[PDB]
This record gives sequence, C-alpha cells and structure tokens, in this order.
Amino acid sequence: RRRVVITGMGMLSPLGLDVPSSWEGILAGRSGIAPIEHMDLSAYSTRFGGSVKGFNVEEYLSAKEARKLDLFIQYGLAASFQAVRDSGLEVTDANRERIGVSMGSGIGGLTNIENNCRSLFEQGPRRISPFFVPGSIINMVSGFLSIHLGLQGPNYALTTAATTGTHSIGMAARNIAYGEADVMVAGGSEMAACGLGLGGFGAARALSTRNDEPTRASRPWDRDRDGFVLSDGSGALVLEELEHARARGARIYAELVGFGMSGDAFHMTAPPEDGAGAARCMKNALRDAGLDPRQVDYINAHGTSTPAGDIAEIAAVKSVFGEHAHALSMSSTKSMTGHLLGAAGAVEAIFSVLALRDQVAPPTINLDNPDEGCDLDLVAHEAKPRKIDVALSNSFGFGGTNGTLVFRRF
Amino acid sequence: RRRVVITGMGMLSPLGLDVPSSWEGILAGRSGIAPIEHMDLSAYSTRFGGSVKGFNVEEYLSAKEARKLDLFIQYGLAASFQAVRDSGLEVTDANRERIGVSMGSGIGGLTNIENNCRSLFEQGPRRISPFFVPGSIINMVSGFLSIHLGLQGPNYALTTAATTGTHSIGMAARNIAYGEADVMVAGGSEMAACGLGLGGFGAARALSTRNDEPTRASRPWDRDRDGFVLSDGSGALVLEELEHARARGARIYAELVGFGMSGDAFHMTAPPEDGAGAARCMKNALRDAGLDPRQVDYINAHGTSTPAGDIAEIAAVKSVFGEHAHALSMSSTKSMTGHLLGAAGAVEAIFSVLALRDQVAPPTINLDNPDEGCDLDLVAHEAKPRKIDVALSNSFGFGGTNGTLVFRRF
Ligand SMILES: CC[C@H](NC(=O)c1cc[nH]n1)C(=O)O
Ligand SMILES: CC[C@H](NC(=O)c1cc[nH]n1)C(=O)O
Repeated sequence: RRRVVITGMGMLSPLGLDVPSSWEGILAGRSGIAPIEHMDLSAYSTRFGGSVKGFNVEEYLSAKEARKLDLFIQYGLAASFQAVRDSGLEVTDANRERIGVSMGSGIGGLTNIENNCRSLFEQGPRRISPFFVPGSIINMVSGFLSIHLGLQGPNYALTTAATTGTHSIGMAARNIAYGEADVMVAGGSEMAACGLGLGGFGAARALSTRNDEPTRASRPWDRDRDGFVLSDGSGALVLEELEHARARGARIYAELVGFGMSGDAFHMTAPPEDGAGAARCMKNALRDAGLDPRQVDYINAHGTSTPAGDIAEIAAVKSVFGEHAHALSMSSTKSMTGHLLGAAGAVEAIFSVLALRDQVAPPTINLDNPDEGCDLDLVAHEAKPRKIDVALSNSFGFGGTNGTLVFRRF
Repeated sequence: RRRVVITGMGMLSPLGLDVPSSWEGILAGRSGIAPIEHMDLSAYSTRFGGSVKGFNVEEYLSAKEARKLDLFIQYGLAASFQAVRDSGLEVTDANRERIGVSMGSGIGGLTNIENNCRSLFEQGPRRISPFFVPGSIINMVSGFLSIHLGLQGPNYALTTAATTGTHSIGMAARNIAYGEADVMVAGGSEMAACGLGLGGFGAARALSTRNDEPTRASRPWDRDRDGFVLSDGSGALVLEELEHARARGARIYAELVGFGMSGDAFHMTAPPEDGAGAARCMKNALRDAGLDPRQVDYINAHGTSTPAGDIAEIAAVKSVFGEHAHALSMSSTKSMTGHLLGAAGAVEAIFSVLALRDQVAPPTINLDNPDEGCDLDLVAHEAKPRKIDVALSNSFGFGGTNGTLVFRRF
C-alpha cells in the first residue's frame, strides 16, 4: 500500500528535555537515575528513579491551561509539540482532516487521582476538581494536542503498559498505510512516580531496591539485576506518507517498514522462559516488513532489568535470528533511562531511528557480569559505531502483550 | 481485502446479565436506572445510575482470581467469555496465534485505585496490594482473557472515553482485514460508580441530578435533559474473517463493513454546535463501507442526554443524510441503559447488530418534548419494527474523539 516515514521527533526523558540532549546522554553512557526529590520516600523500599529534571510547562502551555492537566498529559503535549515543530509541517484547511494523534499512557493521571482522592476522603466529594476527569483520562494528550493544533484526523489512545508507545506508533503507521491519515503524531507519556506508583510496583516486588547506587540499579542481563527502575517522560514521532513527505521536501529520518504483535497467553507479570511470544512478535514484524532475520543489524531491547524478562528476551532473539543472533547488536537503553512504561516504546523508537541516522548502537551500561546464556553482542558499557540498515524496537508488557517496530534507513 | 462478520456477542448491562435479557429490556422500553445501593451517596448531587444487578463473578472466575481484579476487569471478562461461548469457536494450536483481544475501558480501575489510596493515606505504602497494578490497568481485560483462553494474537486496549468500545471494535476489524488476525474479541467495560467517578462527573456538572425520578433522568433530545446518567457494564463481540467463519459453519449475526474516525479539534467536553466532526466521522465510515448515506436505515446515536451534545448530533445527521435524514430511524438506547462510557460503544454495537437481526429500531424512551430542530424519527417511546439493511453506531468522546461503525445484514 503506502509507505510511512518519520519526519519529526520529540522527547522528555531522564537524560534531557529534548531529543538531541537525551541522545547525547545515551551515546555517552550517562545514567538518568537519581534519588527522587519531589516527594519524601524515606518509608519506601525504592527511593530513586528517572525524573524529568527542570521541566518548564510554560514553554508549551499557559499556567491556567497547565494547572488543569496531570503531568503525564503535560509531558505528552511537550514531546508532541517538539515533534510537530521538528517535522516542519504546516497544518492548513487543505490537510487538517488528514492529520491525527495516537498518544498513549500506561497508568495515566495517577498523581491527579491520588491528590483528588486525598480531598475526597478528608473533605468529601465537593472538593474534587471540576477538571479531574478531562485532566486525568489517558486520551486527553490526543484530545488537547488535536485542539491546540487543529488536528481533525483519527484521534485515539492505547494503554498497554510497556507496549503502549510501540502499539501507538504501529497502529498510527497502519492508519497512514490504510489511507485513514497522511500524518499521525504518535507515542506515549508517563508520570507514575507518586505514592501509588512506587508503592504499587514495590508491593509487586517489581522494582530494583539498590538505593545505595541508583545509577547501577538498571543492569539488563547482569547477574545481579533485581527489577526495573521507574522513570517518567514522553516520546512523540511525526509519521507521514512518503509521497506526502517528499512533496513538501520534508527531512526524512528513516522509514517505518514493519509492525508486529503477539500475546504470550502465559502469565500477567512473567514471560515464558523461552520468550516464545516475543519470538512470534519479532517474526510478525519482520514478515510485515518483508525482511529476513539476517537483514537486522540493531535491536533496541525491552531489557527492563528483571530476572525472568531479560533472559526470556535472549532466548527469543536466539530462536528468531539463529546464527545471525551473534552478528547483530542488541542493547537496552533502559540501562541509562530506566523504564518509562507507557513512554518506553516511544523514546526507544526515537533511539532506534537515531541509531540509523548516526550509525551507532547505544550501549547497555552496568553490564558487568552477563548472566548465563547472555553471550550476544549486548553493546556492554560503550556505544559501538557500526553499519545499521535495519533496527528493531521490542516492547513486552504486563499481560504478555508484545509489540515490535522495524525501522530502516530510507 | 478480507470481509469481517460478527459470530458472537456478550454483555453485562443495567438491563441484564447477558445479551438476550438486555435486548428484551431494550425492545420493551425498560429503564435500567435506579438509586445506587452499593455506596452511600446522601452527600452527592447525583445518587442514581445504571448498575449491573446480581453479577456473580464465580460464574466466570474462581474467588481467589476474582479478588485480585477490579470490577471493570470482571465485567470485561464476563462479556468476553459470553461472546466466545456464543461464537462456538474452538481454540486449537492450529488457530490460537490468529485470535486476538481488544477490550478497552474509559476510566479503568477507579474503585481499586480509590481503595488502595485509602490504605496508602491511613497506613502508608506497605498496605498497597501486590496485585494493585496488574488488577487495575486497563489492558488486563485483554491480558487475563488471552491467558484464560490461550489467545496469542494481537493483544491491546483502547481508552477513548465514550468512543472506547467503538475504536476497540473498529481497530479489531482492521487487524482481521489486514491479515494480522482471523478472529478478535473486541469491546469495552466500565465500572466508574465510586466516589471519584460520581464526584468527578458531578464536579464537572456533567450528570443529570433528577434524583426524584431516576428512570426519567436520561432523556436524549428532550428539552428538559440535564446531563448524562453514569452506568456500568461491558460488551464484547467475536469479529471473524468471512471465509474462516463459513469454513466452520459459524452462525453469522451481521457484517461489519465500515469504520470511521475524526477529531473535533474544538473543546474537551463540548462539541461544535453544528457537529462538524461527527459529520466527517459518519462520512468516513460510509466511505470505508462503500455506502451512500441513502442506504442507511438505522442510527444507534451517541445521544447521552446533554444540552450541547444531543442537538450537535441532530445537526451532523441532517448535514450527512440531507432529505434521507427524515427517512432513516435514529434512537439513543442510553434513554434506557444510561451512559456506560468505555462500554457504551460495545453494547451499542450489539444493539445495532440485533436491530439488523430482529428488523426493529429500539426506542428513545423519555422523549416527551423534542427540543428545537429535533424533528427526525427518533423512535420516541416505543420500538419501531421496520426494514433495516444498514445500521450505524456513533460514539463522540471527551477530547472531541469520534468513531462510527457501519453494520450490514449479511
Ligand atoms: C510479561 C511482561 C514482560 N515480558 C517480558 O519481559 C518478556 C521477555 C520475553 N518475552 N516477554 C515481563 O516479563 O515483565
Ligand atoms: C466532545 C464530546 C461529546 N461530543 C458530542 O456529544 C458530539 C455531538 C456531536 N458531535 N460531538 C460531548 O459533547 O459530550
């Protein structure tokens, strides 16, 4: 059908307030993880994570506007505005019906819900903000962005935990391929660092508790890994039909050539040991892209630093790629960023596109002692300049919900 | 490409614990709205809504399983199990990779969040349930259903307020048409009747406050309407590729021939007065279906009983359908069910399919005094037996996010 290319990108991450600042940090192997300052966690088993430092919402919205919206929505609008600016696209009466939005979130407005809950229990239902529902529901990034830029195309929001940003980009690409849109702003945002978030993941024993060295906590495939690090932020891409992009002389970063999905149908928080669902998902993406496994050069892994997850992903890549599994480079940027949950797939799509632009595999930092069977090129410690024609981005979410995107040099 | 048909349906609604019980109530013009019993609302301006009466989760899950899951997930699994049973489909190693799930929710596990919030504020983070995250996140209907039935196909969740169930069914149909699945279980569930829900919508002044006559509160296009009625429940459909359905001699209820989307890009909680976005959305659906407006016989309206919303929908239908707007029948089943939010589009898809099966337009009850310009066949008061070849279902959600499904007799 129609070809889909990336013409714009935007991001808020624990490493930077835009794409170039974040990417510089990635190629330098810098950690974005620090003790959390914005709340007292002295009573929690995990007291660190990946915060956006120095976010100024006034750069994007008025203070009245902003004060109605949970931070996840603010982060999502920031990444979305950056990406549209970056594309150089001009929204007119001639194209506004052909431009949609698919910005998702894993948990949404947990901070707002928590603060309205306080008011409700202390002071009863009349203390709840009139803006509580519209400022908290996950689809209000899509809603607010469409209103602010006059975007009248397909308008929706995915919520698939770690897979959110990957689903959001894949399904936006489907809309453009199908003819439902010529442009889509797609990605995700997350800000789940509130009591209920840290407490909730902590009560599941899902989080690293390495409070003494937060920068060493996220260590994907390392034998001393002890759970993921919770991080905040946002990613947005401008996806565009190829002839549309060429016609306005847009700068094309890369092509989005494949999108795959699968379900494990195994467990809610644990993968099959052999990562069978992840293998089906990657194969589905490669088949959608018309690619053979041997054509893959770089994988931006799910690699969240969990005991069961990290090794299941190695098993899946070995199953899919056979002997080529030792030729390709695979890295987890979560070594540096931690796990941005609903934003993870968006920021990792951007890192996959920039790997193609800069011909460099970002490192897996903290990979001091690779665990049994973790004997691939995991780009340990330092970035590796190398040939990259094809980059995959994997997301394996709670519920066993899997998604894989395939990018290619244009 | 490939044709998509409905072979199974399931539902929990304020009118019944399955499809036939709910549908009987619809054709009889019965109200599902009553004073809310499960919590004390003596301090709220709205004290009524559409509850599921006599839900027995043990019919579907073990009590240990159930006790880990927010009610929205229980309602979603109930409708999903009913629909798969209803389809007669047998899941095997030969097809489990070709069967996915797209079950969405508007608000998700607000009840669980509220009850974990209580524990957090009273007793600090260690009182939070270990199952808080996996039992509360919107994608766990898709997750749990896939695990319970061994479904390994595309696995995801939409969250688009009133449009959730419509997006969920439309995008599942896209997956089957595209070749990503041969079967999808799609729909939505909602249980937002907790303090934060009623308080939240009340603080926005969004809800009817007709506490003295709850059964008369939901009165779409009536001049004395004063906001929507909050309702709970679930809808699921089994969508299936036509040759797949025929090959196993499945009973085919109807064909899903069109899916349209648009954004208003106007306001978060108010439509354009002329319903321009709703008009684009309906036209997109008809174009996707290869249908002319004159071929539409029945519209299952959004029609939530709001001042600005109900008349904007009339304006949109008059714009799209011209003189044929006076020939077609349009009704709001929310007159009877109230607004099930993330489940609204799923249960209204089922009512649209049953309108085709039974050749009957469900009524708009409580339409005593149609407002200025509301001069269409709104099937006031009583069901109207009539010829229905083509049925549309409209959903217009917070954020100005619009979706329309087009069903046709097979
Ligand atoms: C089930 C969700 C998630 N899944 C994975 O990590 C994974 C690894 C290989 N296949 N799936 C998790 O284990 O946290
Ligand atoms: C904006 C959401 C929703 N929209 C509508 O009712 C509507 C009616 C015609 N076009 N849109 C609402 O007004 O509550």
